[PDB]
Amino acid sequence: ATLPRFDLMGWDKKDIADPYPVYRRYREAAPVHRTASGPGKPDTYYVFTYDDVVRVLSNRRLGRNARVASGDTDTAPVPIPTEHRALRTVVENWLVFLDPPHHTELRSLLTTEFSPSIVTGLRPRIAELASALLDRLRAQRRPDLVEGFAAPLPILVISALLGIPEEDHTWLRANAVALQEASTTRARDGRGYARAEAASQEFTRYFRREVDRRGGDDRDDLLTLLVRARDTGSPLSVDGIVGTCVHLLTAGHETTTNFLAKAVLTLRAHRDVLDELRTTPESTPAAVEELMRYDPPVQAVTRWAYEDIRLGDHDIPRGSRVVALLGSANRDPARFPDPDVLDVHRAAERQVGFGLGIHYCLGATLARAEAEIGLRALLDGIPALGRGAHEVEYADDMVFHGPTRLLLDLP
Ligand code: HEM
Ligand SMILES: O=C(O)c1[nH]c(C(=O)O)c(-c2c[nH]c3ccccc23)c1-c1c[nH]c2ccccc12
Ligand SMILES: O=C(O)c1[nH]c(C(=O)O)c(-c2c[nH]c3ccccc23)c1-c1c[nH]c2ccccc12
Ligand SMILES: O=C(O)c1[nH]c(C(=O)O)c(-c2c[nH]c3ccccc23)c1-c1c[nH]c2ccccc12
Repeated sequence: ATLPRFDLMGWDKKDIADPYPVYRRYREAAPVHRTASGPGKPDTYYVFTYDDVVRVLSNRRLGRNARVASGDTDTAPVPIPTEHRALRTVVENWLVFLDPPHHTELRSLLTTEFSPSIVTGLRPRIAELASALLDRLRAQRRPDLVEGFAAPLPILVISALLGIPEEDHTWLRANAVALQEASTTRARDGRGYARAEAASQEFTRYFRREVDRRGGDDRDDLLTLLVRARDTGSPLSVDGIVGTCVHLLTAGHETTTNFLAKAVLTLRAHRDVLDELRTTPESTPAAVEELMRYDPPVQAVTRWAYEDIRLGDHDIPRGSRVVALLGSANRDPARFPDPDVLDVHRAAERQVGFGLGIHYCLGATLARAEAEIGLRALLDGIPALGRGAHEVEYADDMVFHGPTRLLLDLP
């Protein structure tokens, strides 16, 4: 052989920031690579090719539950230790980790609230939010584009849909970050899990509070929608509602946050595109799409084999974990010529940054709206966005991929 075993763990900051050279070396050797774990831990098959990633997200014998895959009561349905019960409850209640029919019933109840029509009515306001955020960020000397903008924008947006207090955007953010340490490609040397556990509890109480208050002066916000469904007979527990709010809050902003932050990083490394964008704003929609293919906010998603499946050079046994490398698929030259070139005129609707299949990003249209309106705000409100120095720290995360913070030195 030539290449050693591949996994998303313990990577140095250099590779986390620019993982593409790694996906390339592996993609060129084989579309699928398998990595053995050692005990009663199942093998994992990493998919690097576009076509095979498509197959991972599409084939229905791949599911989200490792317990269903192994047919073993002992194995955890989701990747969180039993020790952490509040965390486990919250996570196994996320739509992304559900299988049909439960998954179908929930998405169905939820999708009407994120329609193209509703996103269009939201734009003028997503615009005043960004403007106000940037307005505030000039008041300070070395602004953090993440805490001061990339995070607050999508949190305030989803907070309104949910029907929660705008004033809680900082509290919401910190608990979402604490919970993120439970993500499967994190360090977790010392209390990542304990913190995520406590965060989960904070969200449980916060959201349990919100619903016992859903006999009030009755709005329409996901919360009410959710509570009214249960009250009228829908198969929904308060844990399920709680988990959904947590899922919508986290999945509803951490992704957009990373897109916005990394987009600033990408445009800075591609000044011709950045300057082209500053002068011709009609290119914004095409830029977003290409920025997404170029450096997707979500680098890896997992699935579990419910039955034997053949992919690439491998015969994946039932019970095997399967990882679709979105970032690697978006830079596969077989699908995107000159993949490392940031070209905003290429056809990129093909990119799998929003996923594919039944779990296709639920807020894609909302995400796209926050992305263009978002980076528009940055482009027009910060002339020196592409000048001067910047400092960034990437999170040790290969699922939700991006900066923990990004300070700029334009006064
Ligand atoms: C530009 C930012 C965003 C990106 C890159 C993104 C990306 C993704 C990806 C790749 C998945 C699939 C994961 C898998 O197959 O395991 C996903 C799922 C999901 N996203 Fe997004 N997302 C973004 C914004 C949003 C927003 C603003 C919301 C609004 C609440 C949202 C809600 C969801 C939900 C609910 C799911 C799970 C749906 C299901 O399992 O059927 N996302 N997202
Ligand atoms: O048990 C689960 O529900 C699970 N779900 C996932 C996932 O990523 O969806 C994992 C997992 C996360 N990282 C892994 C590496 C090798 C094998 C499994 C995993 C696991 C997992 C972690 N440790 C395990 C030990 C035995 C069986 C499954 C897992
Ligand atoms: O940690 C993982 O391995 C993972 N895998 C996925 C996936 O969808 O395959 C997620 C995940 C959870 N919500 C998501 C929204 C968009 C994209 C990915 C996710 C996650 C994930 C993100 N944050 C987490 C916190 C706790 C447990 C899992 C995740
Ligand atoms: O200049 C500041 O006030 C500052 N404050 C911090 C901080 O961490 O609070 C930094 C800084 C230094 N190294 C960092 C890495 C990631 C994020 C921020 C930094 C910096 C910083 C050092 N060099 C810079 C260049 C551009 C922007 C900020 C900084």
